[PDB]
Amino acid sequence: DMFLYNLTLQRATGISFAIHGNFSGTKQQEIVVSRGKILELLRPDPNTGKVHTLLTVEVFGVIRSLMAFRLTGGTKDYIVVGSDSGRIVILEYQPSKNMFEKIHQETFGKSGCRRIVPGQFLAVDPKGRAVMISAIEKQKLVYILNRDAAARLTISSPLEAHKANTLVYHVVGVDVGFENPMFACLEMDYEEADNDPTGEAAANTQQTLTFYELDLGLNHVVRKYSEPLEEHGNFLITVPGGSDGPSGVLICSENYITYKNFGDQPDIRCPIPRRRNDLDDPERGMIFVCSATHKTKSMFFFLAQTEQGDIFKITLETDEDMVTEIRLKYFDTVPVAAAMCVLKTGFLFVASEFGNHYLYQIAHLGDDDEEPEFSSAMPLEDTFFFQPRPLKNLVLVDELDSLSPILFCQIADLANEDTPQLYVACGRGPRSSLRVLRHGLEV
Amino acid sequence: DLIFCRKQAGVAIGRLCEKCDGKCVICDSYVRPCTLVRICDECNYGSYQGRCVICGGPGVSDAYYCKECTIQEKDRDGCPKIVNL
Amino acid sequence: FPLQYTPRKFVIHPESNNLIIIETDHNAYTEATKAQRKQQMAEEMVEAAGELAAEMAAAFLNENLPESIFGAPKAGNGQWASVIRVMNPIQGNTLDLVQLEQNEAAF
Amino acid sequence: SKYIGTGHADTTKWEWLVNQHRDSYCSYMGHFDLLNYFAIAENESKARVRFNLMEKMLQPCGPPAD
Amino acid sequence: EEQKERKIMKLLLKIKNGTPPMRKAALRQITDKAREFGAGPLFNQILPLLMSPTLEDQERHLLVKVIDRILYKLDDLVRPYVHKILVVIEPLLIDEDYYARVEGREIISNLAKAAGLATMISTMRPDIDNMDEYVRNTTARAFAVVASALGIPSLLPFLKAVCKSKKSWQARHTGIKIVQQIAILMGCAILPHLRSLVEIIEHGLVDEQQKVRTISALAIAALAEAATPYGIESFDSVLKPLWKGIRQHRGKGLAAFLKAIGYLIPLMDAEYANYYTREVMLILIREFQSPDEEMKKIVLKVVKQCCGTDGVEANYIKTEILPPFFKHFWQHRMALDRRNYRQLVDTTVELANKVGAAEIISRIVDDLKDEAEQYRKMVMETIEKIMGNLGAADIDHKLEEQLIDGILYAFQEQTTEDSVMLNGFGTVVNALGKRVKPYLPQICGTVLWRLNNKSAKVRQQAADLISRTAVVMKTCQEEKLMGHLGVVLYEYLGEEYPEVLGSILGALKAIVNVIGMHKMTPPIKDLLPRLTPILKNRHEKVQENCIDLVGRIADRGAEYVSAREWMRICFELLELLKAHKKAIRRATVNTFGYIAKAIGPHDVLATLLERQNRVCTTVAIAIVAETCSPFTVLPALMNEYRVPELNVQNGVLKSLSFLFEYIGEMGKDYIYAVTPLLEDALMDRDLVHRQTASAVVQHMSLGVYGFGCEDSLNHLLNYVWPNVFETSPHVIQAVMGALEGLRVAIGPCRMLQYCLQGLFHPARKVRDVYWKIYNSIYIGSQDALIAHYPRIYNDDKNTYIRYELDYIL
Amino acid sequence: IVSDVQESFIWVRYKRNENQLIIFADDTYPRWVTTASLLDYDTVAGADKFGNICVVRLPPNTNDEVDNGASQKAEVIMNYHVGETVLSLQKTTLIPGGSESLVYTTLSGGIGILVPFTSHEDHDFFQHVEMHLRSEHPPLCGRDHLSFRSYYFPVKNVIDGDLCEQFNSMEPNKQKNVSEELDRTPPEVSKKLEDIRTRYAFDYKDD
Ligand SMILES: CC[C@H](O)[C@@H](C)[C@H]1O[C@@H]1C[C@@](C)(O)/C=C/C=C(\C)[C@H]1OC(=O)C[C@H](O)CC[C@@](C)(O)[C@@H](OC(=O)N2CCN(C3CCCCCC3)CC2)/C=C/[C@@H]1C
Ligand SMILES: [Zn+2]
Ligand SMILES: [Zn+2]
Ligand SMILES: [Zn+2]
Repeated sequence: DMFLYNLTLQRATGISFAIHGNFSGTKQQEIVVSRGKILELLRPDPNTGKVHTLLTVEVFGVIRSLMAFRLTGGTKDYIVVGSDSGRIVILEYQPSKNMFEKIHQETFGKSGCRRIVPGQFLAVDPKGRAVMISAIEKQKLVYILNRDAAARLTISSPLEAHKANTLVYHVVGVDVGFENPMFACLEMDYEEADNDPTGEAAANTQQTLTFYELDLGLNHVVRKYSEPLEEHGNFLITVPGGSDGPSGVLICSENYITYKNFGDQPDIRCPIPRRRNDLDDPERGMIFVCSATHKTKSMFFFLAQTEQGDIFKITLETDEDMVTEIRLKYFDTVPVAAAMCVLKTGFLFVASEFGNHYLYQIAHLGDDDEEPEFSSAMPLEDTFFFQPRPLKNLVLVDELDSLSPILFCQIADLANEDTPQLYVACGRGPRSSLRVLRHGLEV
Repeated sequence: DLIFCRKQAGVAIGRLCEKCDGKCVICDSYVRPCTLVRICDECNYGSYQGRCVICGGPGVSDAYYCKECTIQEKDRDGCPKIVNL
Repeated sequence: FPLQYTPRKFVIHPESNNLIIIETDHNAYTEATKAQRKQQMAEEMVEAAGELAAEMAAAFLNENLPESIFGAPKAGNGQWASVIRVMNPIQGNTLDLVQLEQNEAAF
Repeated sequence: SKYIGTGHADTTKWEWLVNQHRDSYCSYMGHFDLLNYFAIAENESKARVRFNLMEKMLQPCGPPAD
Repeated sequence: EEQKERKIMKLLLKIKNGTPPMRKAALRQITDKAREFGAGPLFNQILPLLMSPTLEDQERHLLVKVIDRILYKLDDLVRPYVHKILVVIEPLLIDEDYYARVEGREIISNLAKAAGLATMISTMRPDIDNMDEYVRNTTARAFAVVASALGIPSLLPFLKAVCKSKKSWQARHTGIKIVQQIAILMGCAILPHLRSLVEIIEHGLVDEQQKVRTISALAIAALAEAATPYGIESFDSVLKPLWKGIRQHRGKGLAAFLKAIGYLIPLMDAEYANYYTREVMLILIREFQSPDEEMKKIVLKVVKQCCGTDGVEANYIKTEILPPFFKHFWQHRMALDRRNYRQLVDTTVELANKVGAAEIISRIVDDLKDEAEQYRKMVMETIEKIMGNLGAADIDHKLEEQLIDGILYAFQEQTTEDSVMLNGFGTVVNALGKRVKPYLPQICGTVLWRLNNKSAKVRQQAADLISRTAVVMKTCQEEKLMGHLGVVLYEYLGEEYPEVLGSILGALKAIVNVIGMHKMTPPIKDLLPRLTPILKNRHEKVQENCIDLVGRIADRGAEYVSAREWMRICFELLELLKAHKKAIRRATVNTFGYIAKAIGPHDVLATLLERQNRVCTTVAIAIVAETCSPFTVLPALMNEYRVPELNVQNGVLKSLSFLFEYIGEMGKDYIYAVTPLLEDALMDRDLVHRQTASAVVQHMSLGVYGFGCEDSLNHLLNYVWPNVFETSPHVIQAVMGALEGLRVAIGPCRMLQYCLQGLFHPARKVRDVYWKIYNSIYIGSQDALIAHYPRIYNDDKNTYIRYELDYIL
Repeated sequence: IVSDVQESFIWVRYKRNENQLIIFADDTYPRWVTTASLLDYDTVAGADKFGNICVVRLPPNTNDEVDNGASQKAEVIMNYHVGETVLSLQKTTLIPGGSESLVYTTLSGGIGILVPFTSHEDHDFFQHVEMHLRSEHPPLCGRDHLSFRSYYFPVKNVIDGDLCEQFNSMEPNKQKNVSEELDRTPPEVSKKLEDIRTRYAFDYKDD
């Protein structure tokens, strides 16, 4: 019996999901990053930018989904977390107790990331009143977040949405105007693809942008509509609806971008532009990786990013309910991020997937440009060819360090002091580097 | 005759008549109960507001699963109400 | 200490106490294929049938974009690259550099 | 029987085989760092890896017999 | 014929009187053929059966959901019949049963989304302006139900279209009745619409009718209850016609005003609640001495909720609000009303949680000395809730003297059974503690005074009172008196009145729990034999109480009593596990553990009479086998095991089942000698051996879980496995759960490696087997199977290699 | 030591007198091996793709001089799911004048170490601390913790560290409940957990 006792010395510093909001309840704003199992809260400095870490907490599990909301009239954002086991939690912050108060749990499925068990994709309504969990199979559950007069969160029964032989690429709910709430999904059938001896249903089968409806009064989930897409789709933004801007989703996909409201809405396409003097293979397309809704009381502009480090300021144009132009305009060139957030007074938190983590202050607002704006209204059969360019808008405030992904570590002494240093070769692509690690006080 | 109902579980808590109080639900154990029991919302209505889950009497006390069915992970299935047919 | 590609493995020199870095990428171009590729594409922009009354190559051969921040010209499916380097950990500077074949990558 | 992945006395090697493929890919998507392994292994981005996996959800092992 | 469709609509009788195949399948018949059938005989046959008042709970739950399931589809054939269905469901919305009310909400909700809104409006047109209060009543609540079905802005232009029309006071009264019933039914989610609804219902506050002032401001109240608690600014125009109406009018509409104002600041800001509280307060003073019960409900609610704002100052509450309050709102005529009893109680309590303790009780100190029973019950509950919420850290000297003089003073004259003096004085002494130094022989001397006599009804309440004053008498530093009523209670062991007898015994338990076992005034060697004959009784109070007394004495003074008497305690407590009370069996198990710690495993034996149930002896073997280490009783069971004979081996297997079932984790070093014992057990002899011994495989397999033991269990597993091909369903079921335990302890890998052999064997009989085991493997923890899949190399037509498991850095 | 990609480590002895490669020991448990660093003549400290650190000892019954893959085996002494991917193991001594420590770095940028003990009394002390700390303080996201480390394999002979180091973070009434449940004062408990880090790892406190 030679038992062993685990311990740790340096926590994992890889950001995978960054949502944000007001968890202090105050005017100030904090960023829930998420590591592999180490949930962590931060705070920027509004005067010199030093991100002072405040709380870090192990969860000993698998963090698979992470969405914040706020109930009607409240001022304290919450967090929902999806688990590896078939139980969903809801958290809440405590500025004096300095911990996460649990609120409520529901039991709906088995443990372990199966197929038919939910917990994979998590849909929240933008009014906080409904929430939906959804696997990559038939089980999709919808909860209702009622608040009583006792200032707590009276959750409801689960709502069944069983449906044999479907897939799901993605689910984000729709900014509807105080109605029976609407949930979007990029389904895909395969029961066609399970009988053909020739096997042509691996072709000729495409996404439907099916919408889902809760019924508050009658306590059942019914489906709204179903319309075929054309090309296969990655992630979707909800366009801010309500009384400011129309209500839709804009489907990023293979080389195109496509608004599609339900209704009598005609659907704009606009292609993603390519760099001047490429040095690549023209076989590979270009899709997106992240999306950042900048909702202001007066207006809104997006900032999404390509594969190759290009932020796009999509300035949406529309009618009261119709849509007019999805015109495009690049913002600048930063290193690659997997999720990022925009903070008030103009902070941008570029959170890379590899290496360091960045934090940019927006120095120049608005549209003050000399390189031309693009459109969908232009006739072209030729895509838009734009210029790559140095850092012009943003400024780098501080460089938050990280070490991931550590590939090959050796512990040895290659100097003339006692302590064995830690030579780690780690990095990604041309950003990789060799790092000397020591352990003393912060010189 | 006696068979489990096996549907989705809500926020409903089961009850037990005091003659059959100490048991578990499925494996009929007695040892180390430390867990809560949820039941469905369709069989919890009307004449059934407080009722023994197993035999059908005036329920005075809750239902617990044994820790054996928790480590075994059987509770995640459908609603465990025995139904006559 | 800065590098070029994704370092797979390295070893210690025992005698002089130095480091032997080997660097390997899938989907990459090496230095020579980048160079003659850029010049050949410059020729392909002279081939566009029009006054060739002014040149883009005067500024186009000037700046190689730093691959540190300006991304990387990713291509191919069976493309490879390989770079081997010696480095001194006391100061910053490098000792020797070896570059290799296009489709032959060090392990 | 109603649970997906239940075998019985007539299920064949193609059915069992494509089942263990499909929940294999759901497990690959299910983790959080094996995707970082595949993204470091062949040089891509994580969204590209996720999309390639989701596209190879209905393709693989081709047409059935007969 | 459609009467033919009534003849096939005897399938309704097949539905209501049905098996789950008749209900599911017949449900699919009519719900798959609804629009095919039609609309007339539907209600002709559904309608009077719904009308029959002898319908039951689950029967009516059938006879609402069936209308839901066939009203999936019909959308426009109800349009002539909306009026008829509404006239039949004129009742069933305001009636007695909550179940009936919510079923009415469901059926008219589903018909409301089923039909068209304009058809609902022009169909429910002639019922706004009838004469009858009851049809405006049920009609306006029907408007609330269909409003909760189709949402708020669908109704808002019609609400504006009625609330301003000058045609009938019945009609305007009806519209505001609709708004209130919408607020009560919907409740929670009318916060963003609330400013709009205020701008509908705001101009009913300056109108000629006392009715419309009444139901209008009353509807403002029943909305702000749903708005509670924010600080919202959607109430702006509401302030002024209320503020005029207070000094303007007098009456039941002023009950409707102050009701609204109480519902209007649980949320408003500190300055607004300050200035407006000062504004209301003078007219409220003016309206204190009004007599009526409703009036005291209202202004008592008003001071409760205007006191509820944190911004209100305790200087103003204490010095300004309270002296007319305690001056005017106390009669000894306050007895019979539970509404103003409990409301006066809760109101003064919620005063005290903000204002303090010693002032509130110090204004009812001299009030204690009364000839009035329910009055003294009221102030008893008052002082007890204040001390139970705030305590005695505020309560001080020159108060406490008259306090204890008050409590013992009224305590001297007490006849009828009340709980507030016992729970009362219990919480009082919970706040007193050691602080009552110079008084205690008066307290306990008065206790003995009430204890000498009085038909046990205050010997029970006083006896309970010792049982909740014991801990102070530990912390008192006086040691003789509790010895004195100690021996007085030591006399007190003979009575045929068991409900009181449990209080004497529980007083004995709380005394013995806290009394110093060194220098016990009583001799326990004569206490315990006088304590023995109680435990052949019938009643659960004295049984549990006396068993617990045995366990506290055994828990503490174990250096005293003869093991002969302990032995008679053991055998006497053996048979008490077969009771029907979980508290009895809880006590019997724990204290049985302590007396089994007193004697132990050594003298006690196993071969106890060819006898019946013996599960109490089995659990006795389990609890002894835990409370000392089973190193004695496991080879002792081996001596009970090594006999070649029938009728015994099954019994010792069952003792193994409850045995490992009980211990689990501490029987990890005691598995080895069980293994050849489980070899002669697990070898192929008999059904009970295979079945129960397989259950022992399961329970052992769950006790060892993550605890450093596998290869033993694999050597078990190789003997477990060939037992699968057996025909009896119970024993194959125990084989199934046996393999599930071997799954969770051994792991998925070795299960699957002993599984894959004959998966594809050409024979259906062995295939049903190996597939069935494979499914039972497969449901449990499929996600662990990812690494443990055997890799199979590819054929010509398809790719079988996951290269994802084969990438190399 | 052969690092087979599906099967586990394979022990090979070479005949210097004969020029022949000999496989004599194997495993029944297929693990997706990445890396290893050895400690002695008989234990092999491996890794995995998914995150299972494993160490297998050679039994001293293994005949060194021989000629599924072998009837003889080598038994597991440890299985401990981490949850990330481990890449470079190296047994060393981090502070001067210290002890042995099997450092695991991992893929997500973290650094983990491992620990040998002193006594069964210390070990059953920490084990009872686990017994009560699990159910008497559950994890945050509701993951059944023994079923989390016991994900693929049954866990064998490891004490978790960070589960047992929440005594610096729980509520003081539960510090009373647990510290008085094991009859020990919280300065004794917290001083005992200071001693491990000041012994092996980078802790800085001066006696
Ligand atoms: C056809 C024939 C009939 O079926 C016939 C057999 C039937 O009529 C008999 C049934 C009959 C009367 O014998 C039933 C006896 C039942 C008992 C004695 C059970 O009583 C209880 O369940 C009461 C309550 O639920 C549990 C009390 C308790 C907690 O002490 C219990 O023992 C335990 O489960 N423990 C106590 C110990 N605790 C710790 C945690 C620490 C470590 C060592 C392990 C245990 C774990 C939980 C008793 C079970 C009795 C079997
Ligand atoms: Zn049910
Ligand atoms: Zn019962
Ligand atoms: Zn159970």
